[PDB]
Amino acid sequence: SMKTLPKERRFETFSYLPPLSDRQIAAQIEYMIEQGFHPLIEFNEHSNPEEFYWTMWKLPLFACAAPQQVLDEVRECRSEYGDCYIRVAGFDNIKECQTSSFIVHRPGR
Amino acid sequence: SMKTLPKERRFETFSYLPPLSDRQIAAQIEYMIEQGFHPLIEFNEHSNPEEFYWTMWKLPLFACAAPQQVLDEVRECRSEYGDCYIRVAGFDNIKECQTSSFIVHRPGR
Amino acid sequence: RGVFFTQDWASMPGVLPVASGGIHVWHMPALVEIFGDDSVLQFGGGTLGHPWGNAPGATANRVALEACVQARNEGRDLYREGGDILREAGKWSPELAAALDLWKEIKFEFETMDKL
Amino acid sequence: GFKAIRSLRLEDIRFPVALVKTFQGPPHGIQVERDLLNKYGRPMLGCTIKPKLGLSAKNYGRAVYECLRGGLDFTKDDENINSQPFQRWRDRFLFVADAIHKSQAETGEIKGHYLNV
Amino acid sequence: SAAGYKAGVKDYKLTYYTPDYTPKDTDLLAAFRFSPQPGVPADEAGAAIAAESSTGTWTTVWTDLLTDMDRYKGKCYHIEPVAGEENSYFAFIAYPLDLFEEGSVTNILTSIVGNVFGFKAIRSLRLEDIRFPVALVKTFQGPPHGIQVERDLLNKYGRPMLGCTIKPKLGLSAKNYGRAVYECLRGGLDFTKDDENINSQPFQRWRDRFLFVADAIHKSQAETGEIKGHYLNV
Amino acid sequence: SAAGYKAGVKDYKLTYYTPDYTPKDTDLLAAFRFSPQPGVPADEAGAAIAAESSTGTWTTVWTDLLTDMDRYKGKCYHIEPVAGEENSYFAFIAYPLDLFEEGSVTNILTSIVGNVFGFKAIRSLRLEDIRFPVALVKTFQGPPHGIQVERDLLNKYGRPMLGCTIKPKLGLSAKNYGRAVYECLRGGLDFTKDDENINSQPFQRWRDRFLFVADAIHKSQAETGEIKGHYLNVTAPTCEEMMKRAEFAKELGMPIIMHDFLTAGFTANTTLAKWCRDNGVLLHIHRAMHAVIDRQRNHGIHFRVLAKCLRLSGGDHLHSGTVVGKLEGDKASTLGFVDLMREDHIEADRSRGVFFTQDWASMPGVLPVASGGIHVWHMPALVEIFGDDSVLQFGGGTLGHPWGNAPGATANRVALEACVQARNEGRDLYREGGDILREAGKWSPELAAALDLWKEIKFEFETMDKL
Amino acid sequence: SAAGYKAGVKDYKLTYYTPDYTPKDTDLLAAFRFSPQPGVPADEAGAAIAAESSTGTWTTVWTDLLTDMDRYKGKCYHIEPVAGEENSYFAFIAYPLDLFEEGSVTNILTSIVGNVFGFKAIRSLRLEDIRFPVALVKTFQGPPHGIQVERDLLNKYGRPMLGCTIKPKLGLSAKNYGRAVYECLRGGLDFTKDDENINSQPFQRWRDRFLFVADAIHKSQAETGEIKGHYLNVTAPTCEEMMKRAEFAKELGMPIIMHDFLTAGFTANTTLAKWCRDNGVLLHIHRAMHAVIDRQRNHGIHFRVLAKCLRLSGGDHLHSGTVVGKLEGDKASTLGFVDLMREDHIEADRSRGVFFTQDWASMPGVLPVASGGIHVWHMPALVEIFGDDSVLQFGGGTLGHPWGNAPGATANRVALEACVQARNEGRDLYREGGDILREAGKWSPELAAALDLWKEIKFEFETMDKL
Ligand SMILES: O=C(O)[C@@](O)(COP(=O)(O)O)[C@H](O)[C@H](O)COP(=O)(O)O
Ligand SMILES: O=C(O)[C@@](O)(COP(=O)(O)O)[C@H](O)[C@H](O)COP(=O)(O)O
Ligand SMILES: O=C(O)[C@@](O)(COP(=O)(O)O)[C@H](O)[C@H](O)COP(=O)(O)O
Ligand SMILES: [Mg+2]
Ligand SMILES: [Mg+2]
Ligand SMILES: [Mg+2]
Ligand SMILES: [Mg+2]
Repeated sequence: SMKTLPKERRFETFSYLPPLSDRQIAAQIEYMIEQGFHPLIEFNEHSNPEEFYWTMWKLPLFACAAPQQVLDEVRECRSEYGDCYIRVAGFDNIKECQTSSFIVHRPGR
Repeated sequence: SMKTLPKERRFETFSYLPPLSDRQIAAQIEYMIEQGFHPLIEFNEHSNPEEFYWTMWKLPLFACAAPQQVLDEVRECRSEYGDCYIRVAGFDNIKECQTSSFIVHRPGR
Repeated sequence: RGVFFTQDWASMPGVLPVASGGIHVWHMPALVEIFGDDSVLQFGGGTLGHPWGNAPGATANRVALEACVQARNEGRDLYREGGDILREAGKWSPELAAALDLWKEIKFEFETMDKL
Repeated sequence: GFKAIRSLRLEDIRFPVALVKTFQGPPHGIQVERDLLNKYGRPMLGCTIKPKLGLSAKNYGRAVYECLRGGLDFTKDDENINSQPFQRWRDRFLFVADAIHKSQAETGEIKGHYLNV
Repeated sequence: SAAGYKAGVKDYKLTYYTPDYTPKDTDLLAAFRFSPQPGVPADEAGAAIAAESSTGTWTTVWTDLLTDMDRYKGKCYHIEPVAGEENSYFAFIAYPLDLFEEGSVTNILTSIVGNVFGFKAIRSLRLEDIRFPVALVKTFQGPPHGIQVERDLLNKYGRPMLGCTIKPKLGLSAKNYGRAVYECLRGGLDFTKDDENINSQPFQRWRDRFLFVADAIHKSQAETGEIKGHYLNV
Repeated sequence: SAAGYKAGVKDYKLTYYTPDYTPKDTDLLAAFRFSPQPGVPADEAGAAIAAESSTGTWTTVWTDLLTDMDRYKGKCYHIEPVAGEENSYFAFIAYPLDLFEEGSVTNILTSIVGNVFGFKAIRSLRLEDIRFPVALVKTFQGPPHGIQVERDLLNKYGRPMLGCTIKPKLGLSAKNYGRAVYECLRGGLDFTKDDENINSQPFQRWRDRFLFVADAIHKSQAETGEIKGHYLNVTAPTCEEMMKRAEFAKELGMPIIMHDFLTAGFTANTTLAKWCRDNGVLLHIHRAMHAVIDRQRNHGIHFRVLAKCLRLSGGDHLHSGTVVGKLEGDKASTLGFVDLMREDHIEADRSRGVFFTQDWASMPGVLPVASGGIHVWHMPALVEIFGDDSVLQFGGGTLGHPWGNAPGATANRVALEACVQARNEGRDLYREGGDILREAGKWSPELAAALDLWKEIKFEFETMDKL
Repeated sequence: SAAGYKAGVKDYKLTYYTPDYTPKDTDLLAAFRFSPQPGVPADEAGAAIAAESSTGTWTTVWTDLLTDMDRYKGKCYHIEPVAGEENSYFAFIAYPLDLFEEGSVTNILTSIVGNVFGFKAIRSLRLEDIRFPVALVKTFQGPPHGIQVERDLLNKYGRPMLGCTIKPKLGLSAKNYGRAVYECLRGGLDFTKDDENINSQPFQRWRDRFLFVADAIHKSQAETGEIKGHYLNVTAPTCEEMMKRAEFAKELGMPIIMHDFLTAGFTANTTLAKWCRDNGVLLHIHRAMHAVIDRQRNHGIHFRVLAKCLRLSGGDHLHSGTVVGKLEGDKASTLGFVDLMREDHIEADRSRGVFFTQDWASMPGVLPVASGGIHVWHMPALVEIFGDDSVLQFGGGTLGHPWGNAPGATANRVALEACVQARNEGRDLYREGGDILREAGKWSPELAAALDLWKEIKFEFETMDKL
């Protein structure tokens, strides 16, 4: 039968799923908090896989207890940087590695 | 007497002949079938000679008996990828080499 | 679990476990359950044996994986709900649906020689 | 192989920390690898190219490109793909590198292929 | 032709069990002794061994049709029950010359014994013999010297040569090692040797042993008028 | 046992003529055509050839008895008179595998053709064929890439490739060389090449040519959108110079170089073929000097032996002759050794000069290159004879076009594609070739100009190298 | 000026036949013997040879006009019929100095003999002689040492040197090889040698032979008080292997190695000759394969050209033939090219086959080596023909002695010294040779045994390679 797979740029974890509802985003942030990871919001004007560094939004939310606190910063970041990709990351400081990472905003087309 | 030869990009085999009529295309596909080669349709947004790989349209027509079957897929590929170059190739699996290869569609200007 | 001695590694880096061999999409929730995030899951025949070829075969596996990771993170039980999570994703991914259909019946269940 | 023993199986070794420290260990290890590849938040996905043996270098890279463009992080040589009459190693390395570049450019994700040395 | 791609799992024996195959002189042949799991027929088990040590995997892949599988596939061409033993068989499998890297024992073993010993459907597997085709044998150097060149180099003819491993296995200093060596060699042995696990260790570093052992060889050879050697473990 | 040493001269045929010997599959077989001196019997002459190309000399030596002569000696196992010719015979001789250094064409030739051609007792000697055993073939690398890998590297499928030797042979500066190259390549040729005797000379030093030619390749490839190449000649006085030149070609990212394997030699060639494999550079082989050796059928070595030796030593292309051009090539013979250099298994066929069945154990084939005195009117015959897996080269047939190089190139490229299209459509190239060319000439002015220029030009002479 | 481009085929003789040309002293001159096809005039055939070995091709190309063709073209300046022979001519062709890469025999041959031998319009072609201009000769190293430096290194003065090829050709182990060598050298021979096809093989790997042979040389030199040598064959599949083998010989302190210059090739040979100079190792050159090329007088290259090329590429010894032994050698011809390889200035002399006067500008001479099917009865003739500056080699003529190697060696050494003494005393070697040998046989039992054994053995056949 068979379709030829289309070409579409992707953005790593969760980018092959339907776009996450804001409730699906909150669920992922809940998982972070429960797991003890520290939320970090970063933004970049480009999504080039070869690059290591995005720009940090403020500082990591080191004692984030509320998903809402994270979501509020994501909103703040967007109003300031709507022309940028914005990604939410969780950081494990014991293993010292990034544990979660997904794009929550893509720029205007 | 003599004319200065113009500069025009070419596209390998048959690209120095007048553009092939759909009957000339079918004749080449008949040659493939008769020769036992397997037809393969590929497309690319660019025609850069240094690149090895184009994108495969579906899978090779491994037991293609009809030229029409090939031509139908070429039509299908065009409706989906009219902005791409489209090339028909024949594959010899015993020598494991591509035996035929010619552009059947060039993108809108 | 067969660990006779306590082993310390004095901060020598870990090695990524790679799960490979005779696995397909239906195995995904079990694999994610067993190995967790720090693993590589490999599908040779389970990609190139997709009815539509390699790229759709790859998308089938990538979608199945991300669906399982999302579900796990949401608190869904991968063991009890794995089939459902896969069916769900199959609803909107034709290439995953094609793979689920193809390998629905395929299991490898034999007596383990290397018992503890 | 001692005559006086019917069968022998080594089950475990405790390596002392003082000996463990005389080794390099993994060139990179898990966390450095995720950082190099920008791969976080889930298992990575790979794929061995098939048939095990028999494909030319160009057909090998073809299969690789199509796999990687579809969403897999890695493809790999089969363990017994080294350098053989049907496919010499340096040709495979060449064609596979091309496949990695094309698929990475299309997907915007880091791609790799374990080239068997 | 390329016979149509039908995706899905087939029995290995449909492709890889070839009881009518007659091995070529360029084929690498392998004899395996195996016991299949209950419910797995011997010919399917033999075919699975042939498949997964050559070209095959667990499900049908379209890429087969890009090449000539008949030319490349391993071929289980004979199975026979082991006389007097329940559920034990010999499978004889032929592998084309093309499958192997020239001059590489590493590659040969990677195919023949790489993955098949851990197959769930097989209880136990033992490789008994391999016929190396002459065309493959010629891609190898083989012994650096071999028997006749060695006798000629050492002037040792007419009887077995005599050696001796120094003991204790581990624990002796370099100087005490050479001492034991000198005394052994002066007494009539042709060779002494490092124990297999004597490499380089805190009690005896390798370069010191090499130094002291060379001295022992010279002294004993000078005294006896016969060529002496000591296998220095590298 | 060691059967007693009796000093003195014996007949060779007592030891070396073995008409009851059946060759092993590991034996190297050779077919010689010889005429004995008056008074020398054919079997003694055949035995002398076997003796002095393997283990023997003119008198009995005691040292034979230290080893196993039966295991090592060459064995003349068959002699047959050449039908219709007085005092001419074929001797077939078997040589044990043990006699030869692995991977060395130099050593093989040193035994088979080292001393026996000058033997007083023989008037003339010509080596016709060698069967290389598969066990020996596997000790060689062979082509760095070979036909299918080359097509894949160059993205060239579906027809013969086209080349062109720059002219004049010698005399052009480096800049004028690159100029001629650019204009040829931009016009539709896949390759240009150094003349075989273009190495490094006062009028044009090699490193300058490499520099200017690389520029020409980049410009023409950019304009045409097709992969271009130029066989840069690395043939040099010494191994060191050869390698220095090969190295710079790689540094420039050049896809292909050339080497004169006979005038440089097999030892240098085998070095170069290994380097090409390790460095991914294609190797075009020029057969300069071969006709000194292979032209006359009474004495020398037939080209088909040299072709086999080159496939073993290593080369991606090898000139095969044209049959129809300015240099000699027997058609039946040519079809024979084209099969020997391309295919994996070639059955014995004396009508095409193939004395022995030859297997290659999956050693890659070599592209035949048809070059020398050919022009557009030859195209249908060339495509007919050689098929798609060949390179057809037009030096004078491009640069001698009335309008210059680029139109000359287009004339050849159009003529080729017209013939390939026609063939694929089922048209008979032999019967319809002229018409196919006239047709294409109707819409290609530059092809029409070429057809006009060379309409009368044929090369039809008696072939010396008859089967 | 650039005289207008007119495309199309012209006769070669319009450009390349220049009967009024007087060669410059910097010109490379070549003498070809040719037979044109019926209907091809001699001057057109001669012009075609000049054209296609220098600057020309089959049709007119515009690129000629970018350069100065008069400066670069080969010039057939003289043609003469071969007296007494139908349809056979000599063409003399001058090539400008500019056409050739300095220090490259490979390049010179690529032009002169690259393509022209296969030309359809020519039935047969044979290169007879080349005059190498002094300005070109000076771009070559030549012999690593040459005759006088070699005698000085080896302390060998006052007579021919004596050698011996070990037999059987192939089949002996390394240890048995050194055994045969020791026994030969201890008996009075200066040298032994590997057979040309002894390289590295299953029955005897090269490094083992080098080891055991070095031991044999030391033992025999210690016993005799004379410098001994053995030509260790470094002929190899690749340049790298060749050098690896040369290197170990140097490491062992071996004074001399050998190389098959034709089967290995000039590029590898020139590399080896330079290395030998830098490392003080003497280089013996074996001419394996030469008779494939040089035997027949209607087609090929005469040996005297190959000898000249070898002196340029580099070699301290070169086999010259025996005239009287088992392999062919015309006496008049041989005396000619022995002069060409030894002397500094050789006058043209057609009666000895020397077409051109050759100067060598003090490039060292090469020792001629007479080898093949010779024994003690040949000694007075060999000393007569070659004189003191030669190496005479007896393989079967030493190892085939009834009592073995050491007495075989003494037989040859006594026979030689008896002949040199007699010659120096004024005795005529031709008329009195048998007597001189009988005399010495009276007090040398081992010479007497040899004289008896080979009394009847002669090699007398018709010479194919007549002048
Ligand atoms: O050759 C094979 O069978 C595989 O390529 C899997 O192919 P499929 O993905 O087509 O099954 C893997 O290497 C095995 O997984 C090795 O076993 P393990 O990982 O247990 O060492
Ligand atoms: O020097 C030459 O004559 C050529 O450049 C041809 O030039 P044209 O294309 O101008 O004739 C070729 O090298 C010959 O074809 C060699 O012969 P072969 O291929 O038989 O070895
Ligand atoms: O293989 C041989 O026949 C020889 O060893 C001679 O052995 P004998 O001394 O036993 O005859 C010599 O190499 C030839 O003389 C070569 O010929 P040339 O010197 O004419 O190149
Ligand atoms: Mg595997
Ligand atoms: Mg031990
Ligand atoms: Mg040429
Ligand atoms: Mg010899």
